[PDB]
Amino acid sequence: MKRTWQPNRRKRAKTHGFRARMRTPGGRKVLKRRRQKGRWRLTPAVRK
Amino acid sequence: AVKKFKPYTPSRRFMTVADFSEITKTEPEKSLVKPLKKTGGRNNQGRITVRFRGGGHKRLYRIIDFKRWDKVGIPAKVAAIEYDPNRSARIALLHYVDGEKRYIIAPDGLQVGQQVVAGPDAPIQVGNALPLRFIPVGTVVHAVELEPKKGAKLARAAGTSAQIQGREGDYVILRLPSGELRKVHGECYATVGAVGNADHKNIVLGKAGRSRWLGRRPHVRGAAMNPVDHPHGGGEGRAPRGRPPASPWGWQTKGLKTRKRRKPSSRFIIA
RNA sequence: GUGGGAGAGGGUGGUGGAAUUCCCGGAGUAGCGGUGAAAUGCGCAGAUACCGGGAGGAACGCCGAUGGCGAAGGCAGCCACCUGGUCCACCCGUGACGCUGAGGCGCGAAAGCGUGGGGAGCAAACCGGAUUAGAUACCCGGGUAGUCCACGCCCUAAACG
RNA sequence: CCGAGGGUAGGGCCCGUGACUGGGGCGAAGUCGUAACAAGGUAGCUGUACCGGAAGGUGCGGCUGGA
RNA sequence: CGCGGGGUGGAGCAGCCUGGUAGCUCGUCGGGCUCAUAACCCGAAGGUCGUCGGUUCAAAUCCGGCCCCCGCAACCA
RNA sequence: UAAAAAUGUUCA
RNA sequence: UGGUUCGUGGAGCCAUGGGGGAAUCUGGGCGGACCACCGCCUAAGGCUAAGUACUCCGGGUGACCGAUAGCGCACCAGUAC
RNA sequence: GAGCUAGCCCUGGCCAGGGUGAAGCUGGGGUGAGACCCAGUGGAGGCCCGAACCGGUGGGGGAUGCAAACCCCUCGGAUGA
RNA sequence: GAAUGCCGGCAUGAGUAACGAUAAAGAGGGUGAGAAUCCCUCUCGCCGUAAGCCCAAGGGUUCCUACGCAAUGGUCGUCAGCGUAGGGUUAGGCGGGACCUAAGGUGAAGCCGAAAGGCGUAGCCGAAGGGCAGCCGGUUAAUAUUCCGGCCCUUCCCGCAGGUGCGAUGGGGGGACGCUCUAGGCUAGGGGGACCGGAGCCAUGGACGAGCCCGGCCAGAAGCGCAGGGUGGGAGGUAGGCAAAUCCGCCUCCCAACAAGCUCUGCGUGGUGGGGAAGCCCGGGUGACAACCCCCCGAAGCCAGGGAGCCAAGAAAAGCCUCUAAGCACAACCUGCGGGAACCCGUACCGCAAACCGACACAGGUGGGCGGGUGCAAGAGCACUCAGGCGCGCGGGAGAACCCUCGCCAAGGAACUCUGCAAGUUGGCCCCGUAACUUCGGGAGAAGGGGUGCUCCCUGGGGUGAUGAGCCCCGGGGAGCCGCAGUGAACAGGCUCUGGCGACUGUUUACCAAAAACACAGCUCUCUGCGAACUCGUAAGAGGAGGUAUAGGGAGCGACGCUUGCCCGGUGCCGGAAGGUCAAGGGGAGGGGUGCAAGCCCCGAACCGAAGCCCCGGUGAACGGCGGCCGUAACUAUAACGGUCCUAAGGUAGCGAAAUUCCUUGUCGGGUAAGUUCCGACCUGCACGAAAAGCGUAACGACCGGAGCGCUGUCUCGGCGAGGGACCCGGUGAAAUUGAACUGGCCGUGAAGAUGCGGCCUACCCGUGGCAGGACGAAAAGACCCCGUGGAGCUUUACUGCAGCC
RNA sequence: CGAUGUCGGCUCGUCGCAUCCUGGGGCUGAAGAAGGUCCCAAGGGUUGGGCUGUUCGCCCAUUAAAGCGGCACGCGAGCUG
Ligand SMILES: NC[C@@H]1O[C@H](O[C@H]2[C@@H](O)[C@H](O[C@@H]3[C@@H](O)[C@H](N)C[C@H](N)[C@H]3O[C@H]3O[C@H](CO)[C@@H](O)[C@H](O)[C@H]3N)O[C@@H]2CO)[C@H](N)[C@@H](O)[C@@H]1O
Ligand SMILES: [Mg+2]
Ligand SMILES: [Mg+2]
Ligand SMILES: [Mg+2]
Ligand SMILES: [Mg+2]
Ligand SMILES: [Mg+2]
Ligand SMILES: [Mg+2]
Ligand SMILES: [Mg+2]
Ligand SMILES: [Mg+2]
Ligand SMILES: [Mg+2]
Ligand SMILES: [Mg+2]
Ligand SMILES: [Mg+2]
Ligand SMILES: [Mg+2]
Ligand SMILES: [Mg+2]
Ligand SMILES: [Mg+2]
Ligand SMILES: [Mg+2]
Ligand SMILES: [Mg+2]
Ligand SMILES: [Mg+2]
Ligand SMILES: [Mg+2]
Ligand SMILES: [Mg+2]
Ligand SMILES: [Mg+2]
Ligand SMILES: [Mg+2]
Ligand SMILES: [Mg+2]
Ligand SMILES: [Mg+2]
Ligand SMILES: [Mg+2]
Ligand SMILES: [Mg+2]
Ligand SMILES: [Mg+2]
Ligand SMILES: [Mg+2]
Ligand SMILES: [Mg+2]
Ligand SMILES: [Mg+2]
Ligand SMILES: [Mg+2]
Ligand SMILES: [Mg+2]
Ligand SMILES: [Mg+2]
Ligand SMILES: [Mg+2]
Ligand SMILES: [Mg+2]
Ligand SMILES: [Mg+2]
Ligand SMILES: [Mg+2]
Ligand SMILES: [Mg+2]
Ligand SMILES: [Mg+2]
Ligand SMILES: [Mg+2]
Ligand SMILES: [Mg+2]
Ligand SMILES: [Mg+2]
Ligand SMILES: [Mg+2]
Ligand SMILES: [Mg+2]
Ligand SMILES: [Mg+2]
Ligand SMILES: [Mg+2]
Ligand SMILES: [Mg+2]
Ligand SMILES: [Mg+2]
Ligand SMILES: [Mg+2]
Ligand SMILES: [Mg+2]
Ligand SMILES: [Mg+2]
Ligand SMILES: [Mg+2]
Ligand SMILES: [Mg+2]
Ligand SMILES: [Mg+2]
Ligand SMILES: [Mg+2]
Ligand SMILES: [Mg+2]
Ligand SMILES: [Mg+2]
Ligand SMILES: [Mg+2]
Ligand SMILES: [Mg+2]
Ligand SMILES: [Mg+2]
Ligand SMILES: [Mg+2]
Ligand SMILES: [Mg+2]
Ligand SMILES: [Mg+2]
Ligand SMILES: [Mg+2]
Ligand SMILES: [Mg+2]
Ligand SMILES: [Mg+2]
Ligand SMILES: [Mg+2]
Ligand SMILES: [Mg+2]
Ligand SMILES: [Mg+2]
Ligand SMILES: [Mg+2]
Ligand SMILES: [Mg+2]
Ligand SMILES: [Mg+2]
Ligand SMILES: [Mg+2]
Ligand SMILES: [Mg+2]
Ligand SMILES: [Mg+2]
Ligand SMILES: [Mg+2]
Ligand SMILES: [Mg+2]
Ligand SMILES: [Mg+2]
Ligand SMILES: [Mg+2]
Ligand SMILES: [Mg+2]
Ligand SMILES: [Mg+2]
Ligand SMILES: [Mg+2]
Ligand SMILES: [Mg+2]
Ligand SMILES: [Mg+2]
Ligand SMILES: [Mg+2]
Ligand SMILES: [Mg+2]
Ligand SMILES: [Mg+2]
Ligand SMILES: [Mg+2]
Ligand SMILES: [Mg+2]
Ligand SMILES: [Mg+2]
Ligand SMILES: [Mg+2]
Ligand SMILES: [Mg+2]
Ligand SMILES: [Mg+2]
Ligand SMILES: [Mg+2]
Ligand SMILES: [Mg+2]
Ligand SMILES: [Mg+2]
Ligand SMILES: [Mg+2]
Ligand SMILES: [Mg+2]
Ligand SMILES: [Mg+2]
Ligand SMILES: [Mg+2]
Ligand SMILES: [Mg+2]
Ligand SMILES: [Mg+2]
Ligand SMILES: [Mg+2]
Ligand SMILES: [Mg+2]
Ligand SMILES: [Mg+2]
Ligand SMILES: [Mg+2]
Ligand SMILES: [Mg+2]
Ligand SMILES: [Mg+2]
Ligand SMILES: [Mg+2]
Ligand SMILES: [Mg+2]
Ligand SMILES: [Mg+2]
Ligand SMILES: [Mg+2]
Ligand SMILES: [Mg+2]
Ligand SMILES: [Mg+2]
Ligand SMILES: [Mg+2]
Ligand SMILES: [Mg+2]
Ligand SMILES: [Mg+2]
Ligand SMILES: [Mg+2]
Ligand SMILES: [Mg+2]
Ligand SMILES: [Mg+2]
Ligand SMILES: [Mg+2]
Ligand SMILES: [Mg+2]
Ligand SMILES: [Mg+2]
Ligand SMILES: [Mg+2]
Ligand SMILES: [Mg+2]
Ligand SMILES: [Mg+2]
Ligand SMILES: [Mg+2]
Ligand SMILES: [Mg+2]
Ligand SMILES: [Mg+2]
Ligand SMILES: [Mg+2]
Ligand SMILES: [Mg+2]
Ligand SMILES: [Mg+2]
Ligand SMILES: [Mg+2]
Ligand SMILES: [Mg+2]
Ligand SMILES: [Mg+2]
Ligand SMILES: [Mg+2]
Ligand SMILES: [Mg+2]
Ligand SMILES: [Mg+2]
Ligand SMILES: [Mg+2]
Ligand SMILES: [Mg+2]
Ligand SMILES: [Mg+2]
Ligand SMILES: [Mg+2]
Ligand SMILES: [Mg+2]
Ligand SMILES: [Mg+2]
Ligand SMILES: [Mg+2]
Ligand SMILES: [Mg+2]
Ligand SMILES: [Mg+2]
Ligand SMILES: [Mg+2]
Ligand SMILES: [Mg+2]
Ligand SMILES: [Mg+2]
Ligand SMILES: [Mg+2]
Ligand SMILES: [Mg+2]
Ligand SMILES: [Mg+2]
Ligand SMILES: [Mg+2]
Ligand SMILES: [Mg+2]
Ligand SMILES: [Mg+2]
Ligand SMILES: [Mg+2]
Ligand SMILES: [Mg+2]
Ligand SMILES: [Mg+2]
Ligand SMILES: [Mg+2]
Ligand SMILES: [Mg+2]
Ligand SMILES: [Mg+2]
Ligand SMILES: [Mg+2]
Ligand SMILES: [Mg+2]
Repeated sequence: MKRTWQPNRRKRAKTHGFRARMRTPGGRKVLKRRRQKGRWRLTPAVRK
Repeated sequence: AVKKFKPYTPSRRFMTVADFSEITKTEPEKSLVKPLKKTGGRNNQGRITVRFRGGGHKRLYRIIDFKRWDKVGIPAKVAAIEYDPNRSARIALLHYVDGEKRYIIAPDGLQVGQQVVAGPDAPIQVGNALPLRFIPVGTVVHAVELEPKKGAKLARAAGTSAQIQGREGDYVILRLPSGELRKVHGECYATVGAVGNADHKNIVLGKAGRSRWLGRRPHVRGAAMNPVDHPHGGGEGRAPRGRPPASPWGWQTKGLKTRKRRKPSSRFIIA
């Protein structure tokens, strides 16, 4: 049956994007933890 | 007249529709800077701020002239009389002699090929629009401005009208279609006569749907809504309000007077 | 046919004043009201009485008559438009073309019903005050339909000469 | 092939009967008021309308079969 | 079983709360008005205050025991 | 436009 | 109203949203209501090292661990998942 | 976090084939004119049967399942809220 | 050693359950160390609005090829969507971008907010929308309207020639648009042919037969036909297009008009290009220089912005025409013809799925397009079947119980049961023929029936043709034949009577409730005059509304019919410029602390002081509420009548043991052999009752109740049979649970239901198939109950605040 | 209470006796036939329906009779619900 994850690449970049984060002051403050933690991906990986 | 329908299906036995004679001859709207895209969703920025709106026929806006005092003394031949889905009332399409054409809310008796005009100069006959101060006391008029130069805002519903009761100072006194009794500036313009299509009040939607067509979503009593949801809500199975009638926000809904006591508008009114 | 006459005959649109009620302004006091007698009620939060100004509804005094018109029901301020019936004279025109009328169709006071409007006065129901052995009556103070208009029904009556 | 009748099914007319229920007629001396006949002590009657233990009361119009 | 209310002339109710005094309406009895009946008028009689004790000098009245009256509650599994 | 006033068993 | 130990308390002092509203040293503020003496200091402009804090980084010690310990990672982990 | 779910906005798409037979017309009849009654034409409908599609009514299976809601039979709607 | 402790390892159950849809397999060859499982061939079965083709999304090399199989493959594997390696995705005309705007996002200005930030004009961003130039074949192991072949277009720049006042982001036109139903021509697609072209075939009795088998196309500019869509031409004036215009819009008038012409598509034709079966011989050849014609059916597509009707009244901007403005007219556009110029991104492969969403090659979920033939009325339905793809990755046997899915059954026939639950009967089309009731539409497909094959003859209409043959499409009438049977297979209701609730279609608890619940048209009350009320927000602002009382919000009631009574004492709301009360504040009589004083400070009485409360009235489709006791009639009974008490008033109409009645299976009546259910009545209605509506109501209902008829394993009562498991063999191989175990019965005893204590009785050791009584059997540190001065959600005339409003 | 799933039905029963029936027996106000009461005796039997969820009852038609109890008001790792 129609499950929770239903991928859409446009929706992924628009939502957890990078330009996407950087807008919100919370979103900038994500990158910070992420980047300070030493993640290899500050953003969900999804290519066009 | 209102058409009725034979009971070959319920919902459509109680149904009635507008008499559509007074219109015809033109049904496609006068494109010429006359329609506009009409933006159309229930709420404001995020949140619904008028419960129970939505759906309902795609609909286009006719921009209508509500302050006739531009083309003053310019006369104008009424081209036809059409349907506007943004009002209870009919609107007529006139062609001025400038060439310039505008929509106007179409009063009872107004018939195609009438000359018609605005200004003080103007003769007291249907569809002509004068400054109240120049209008003969106790005639019926419609689309009255309230503060002068701020446009028409009174009497515009299907078949409504204000009547004059006489002047007193710079203000004339009108009985509004509500019955109230407002001193109004004489400089307010107002087109003469009653708004007609007054068989409107006579129509029966008939079925659940139809309502939807006009984009009026279903509505639910406070009862059948849990207590968290609403005053009247709750109680083990059907129970007499609770005391006393309230909006789902908390305010008495039988009786409780609402307008601003200390408002300036007060002291021009009387009814 | 011609030429004249009288009439609240009917439908429509407009309009005049008197009076009642309410609103406002003024002035002015202690009672007004109502009854067989009272009380209920109203009023010193300033009523009744008087003056001015405004709204609204309904009905139309005098003329009015024991009068007139209409087939009946019925019809009464004034004006105009549309329209029915009727009498008279002239004796001109048609040539018995007539009377009645089972059905059918039409109209039809009041109350009553439906859809809108309107609502001053009155007033079924209803509340109160009395009266009475009891008053669900008669009398009194209130009062909703209704009474009014448009359209659509009902279509009965001591619709009686 | 018709065909008496039998069967199946659904109708219409009529008669009898039925717990219970509506009003009616009639039966010397039961109870409650007294509406009407003399302005029957609110003139009467009437069509309608609502109401009331009951006769009845009131509204609206009508008659005179009263003044 | 529970909690609370009430037994007062013949009928319906007052009187108990801050003990000494039992009142209203109807009825009933005598007497009037009428020719009579009702109505009305004038007069009067009528109560162990459910009961068994005890508090007080005094108890319808304050206190416990029952007899009937009337109401409310009797829930969760 | 008149005050407050109900009633009278059956049969001859 | 906040600050101070001060939670209205005899409650001043320091700030200050609202109202009123001076003077320039015979001018002003304070010394815990308030006056009187006696003293302290000079408001409504501003700058100013040092001693103080922390340690992503480097160095040295460790009656600190010794791979279920020690940082989540002694091992291409903030990965695979 | 509305890439599931609920609502709304903009923009596109989809609904086989059957079966009833509204109004309007057109003709005839009717009347003073009408109301109106007949056939024929006409395709109305939160109309009916029935896929697709949207649901999930009753029963059975399943219950460390094929599946953290599934399968079989049956059933509601299907130009409309 | 104990924390249902933490991590890791390894046991038990177990060689057990299971190996993922009952669409299905068999054999002969090969390859190999070895294969039911890989390759080939011949049979057989399954899908086919498909389990078949083409896209979009998502995935992301899974595509192709050469080597391989350790692990992944629930068995095997010589195979693979697996490991290693190498190849593979070619565009000016396809999709997206150097075009446009939609919701919405952002956002110069401008407004707002302690900060972070929030609104918002123009503008820009934003698309399966508008705009825009490619069709057909051929090649690769794997790519192509992308390479190539043929035919056909698009833009820019430049040059030449010929024409014109050229000229904007500005003006106007246009783009531009709903639903439903249809006209005519075509086209896609398909069915025939005694015609054309073909390898072959007579095979078992017969047929060389207008026999059987197979195929008889596709694209194509100019020009031309055939269907249509769009479209009046004029000349003057002009107070409008925020007039800058000879453009548009308005008027006034010589002509013309169910037209003609101009113009733009569709389709046919077309120089010519390409394709071209079956079969047979090894994907290729041959079948060939293949044939490539006629007729019939025919669209949901094309001409299309065509027409008609209806209302709930149906996007925007650009390209595209046109008009002028600055400016420039050696400019500049416009029309031909030439040369040149034409980028960035995606092109593999899966794609209803073993390559996407579900941890799994998970019987689930997934948008668009094509979807052949025959028959059944039609159809994307059903049965078989083209093309094309499959046999679903564990098998071989045996045939017990038992389980699932399925078929049949004597006599009966709901006797089963909470309930005919389940299953059965019914079941398509055509024609008869159908009741009460009704709002006249319905109820109706009511019921109850008859027909339903094939053969021959006669006969009526239509479409295509030419009125005439064919070819299809609707009929009517006669005779005759065969069976148990003719919608002989498959897909297609059981019917009725009578209550309850809700009017009706609709909606809901995704995962136990689809309903008498919600919604619904309609009814009433109330608020709101418009910078409306109301809602969201600190505000700005926005919704309401680019609306305006025949309008908007709140509340309840719920089609429709007949109706909706009495009490405002109390609570609420509404109305009362008199009063009582009242906070700051005003006011200061009078008092007090200090100083030698001027003074500086404290308290502080009358009085003047708002809303609110009090008080006065009003208001029920505002919250609410609508009694008791005793007596009475010439038989008894009953009580029209009376008395008295209390209330704010004391339940009217209509219903009534009712979804409401406790006593109750109330008491009669009906139905039944028998009925605590049901229907009809009565009515001491423990606790009906009028818009939390009252009483009714045709039609509706996968709603709840009662009764018939029909038919049946539901049952008396069971039996037989089919397949899929269960059992046996081979292969792979789990689970919860588990103090350890050498884990019998009775009578007892024991913390009160002992295998483990006592007495006694039985009892060789070990398994396999079964059954389920016990191990107070497993599972979830009981949901119930209590406890915790534990926690939440909810309410109000609990307390204290706060938003809001006065 | 780190859970012993509750009424009724169905299926399968088993045991007790204070025996409903059948077999013995003593009294009887036992003439006979029927009965009354008490004693011995469960070996085996101890029906089908209507109503209600019902156990229980009350009815219909029978019968030799239509017994009463225990077994966690026997039995849900057997079913129903
Ligand atoms: N038959 C007359 C109609 O019925 C009624 O009449 C009946 C009754 O009303 C009437 O009853 C009367 C009563 O009215 C009057 N006030 C008292 C009288 N004793 C009664 O009498 C009645 O009952 C008694 C027995 O009790 C019988 O003996 C007597 O015959 C009978 N008439 O007697 C009639 C029966 O016979 C209506 N009242 C009358 O108006 C109507 O027109
Ligand atoms: Mg996308
Ligand atoms: Mg936002
Ligand atoms: Mg609602
Ligand atoms: Mg609820
Ligand atoms: Mg409330
Ligand atoms: Mg609340
Ligand atoms: Mg309730
Ligand atoms: Mg409530
Ligand atoms: Mg006055
Ligand atoms: Mg005349
Ligand atoms: Mg009348
Ligand atoms: Mg009435
Ligand atoms: Mg009326
Ligand atoms: Mg009056
Ligand atoms: Mg008297
Ligand atoms: Mg009166
Ligand atoms: Mg009349
Ligand atoms: Mg008369
Ligand atoms: Mg026969
Ligand atoms: Mg007698
Ligand atoms: Mg009288
Ligand atoms: Mg009398
Ligand atoms: Mg009289
Ligand atoms: Mg008289
Ligand atoms: Mg009368
Ligand atoms: Mg009556
Ligand atoms: Mg009366
Ligand atoms: Mg009268
Ligand atoms: Mg008493
Ligand atoms: Mg007494
Ligand atoms: Mg005494
Ligand atoms: Mg006496
Ligand atoms: Mg309970
Ligand atoms: Mg008497
Ligand atoms: Mg007498
Ligand atoms: Mg006698
Ligand atoms: Mg502080
Ligand atoms: Mg300050
Ligand atoms: Mg100091
Ligand atoms: Mg000091
Ligand atoms: Mg100091
Ligand atoms: Mg500093
Ligand atoms: Mg070491
Ligand atoms: Mg570690
Ligand atoms: Mg080690
Ligand atoms: Mg670690
Ligand atoms: Mg969503
Ligand atoms: Mg005609
Ligand atoms: Mg017709
Ligand atoms: Mg439908
Ligand atoms: Mg349907
Ligand atoms: Mg269906
Ligand atoms: Mg189906
Ligand atoms: Mg749903
Ligand atoms: Mg199940
Ligand atoms: Mg099970
Ligand atoms: Mg279905
Ligand atoms: Mg220990
Ligand atoms: Mg465990
Ligand atoms: Mg472990
Ligand atoms: Mg085992
Ligand atoms: Mg086994
Ligand atoms: Mg097995
Ligand atoms: Mg098969
Ligand atoms: Mg093989
Ligand atoms: Mg097949
Ligand atoms: Mg992709
Ligand atoms: Mg491959
Ligand atoms: Mg290989
Ligand atoms: Mg391997
Ligand atoms: Mg393997
Ligand atoms: Mg590979
Ligand atoms: Mg743009
Ligand atoms: Mg923004
Ligand atoms: Mg696009
Ligand atoms: Mg596009
Ligand atoms: Mg390929
Ligand atoms: Mg090419
Ligand atoms: Mg120029
Ligand atoms: Mg030009
Ligand atoms: Mg433009
Ligand atoms: Mg066509
Ligand atoms: Mg073609
Ligand atoms: Mg062919
Ligand atoms: Mg042939
Ligand atoms: Mg040939
Ligand atoms: Mg042969
Ligand atoms: Mg073709
Ligand atoms: Mg043409
Ligand atoms: Mg022209
Ligand atoms: Mg200009
Ligand atoms: Mg061609
Ligand atoms: Mg070939
Ligand atoms: Mg570039
Ligand atoms: Mg490609
Ligand atoms: Mg491809
Ligand atoms: Mg598909
Ligand atoms: Mg598989
Ligand atoms: Mg799958
Ligand atoms: Mg998968
Ligand atoms: Mg789908
Ligand atoms: Mg087919
Ligand atoms: Mg068919
Ligand atoms: Mg199919
Ligand atoms: Mg398999
Ligand atoms: Mg049988
Ligand atoms: Mg048989
Ligand atoms: Mg039974
Ligand atoms: Mg039974
Ligand atoms: Mg019948
Ligand atoms: Mg019926
Ligand atoms: Mg029926
Ligand atoms: Mg319903
Ligand atoms: Mg429906
Ligand atoms: Mg659910
Ligand atoms: Mg369900
Ligand atoms: Mg449902
Ligand atoms: Mg619901
Ligand atoms: Mg209604
Ligand atoms: Mg707006
Ligand atoms: Mg409104
Ligand atoms: Mg409203
Ligand atoms: Mg309701
Ligand atoms: Mg009240
Ligand atoms: Mg009140
Ligand atoms: Mg009051
Ligand atoms: Mg007030
Ligand atoms: Mg003060
Ligand atoms: Mg005040
Ligand atoms: Mg009484
Ligand atoms: Mg009853
Ligand atoms: Mg009963
Ligand atoms: Mg009750
Ligand atoms: Mg009975
Ligand atoms: Mg009953
Ligand atoms: Mg109720
Ligand atoms: Mg009421
Ligand atoms: Mg109510
Ligand atoms: Mg209701
Ligand atoms: Mg009812
Ligand atoms: Mg439904
Ligand atoms: Mg249902
Ligand atoms: Mg078998
Ligand atoms: Mg094995
Ligand atoms: Mg034991
Ligand atoms: Mg031992
Ligand atoms: Mg032992
Ligand atoms: Mg065993
Ligand atoms: Mg066991
Ligand atoms: Mg077992
Ligand atoms: Mg357990
Ligand atoms: Mg526990
Ligand atoms: Mg609890
Ligand atoms: Mg607590
Ligand atoms: Mg327990
Ligand atoms: Mg345990
Ligand atoms: Mg014995
Ligand atoms: Mg039963
Ligand atoms: Mg037993
Ligand atoms: Mg038990
Ligand atoms: Mg169970
Ligand atoms: Mg058990
Ligand atoms: Mg057990």
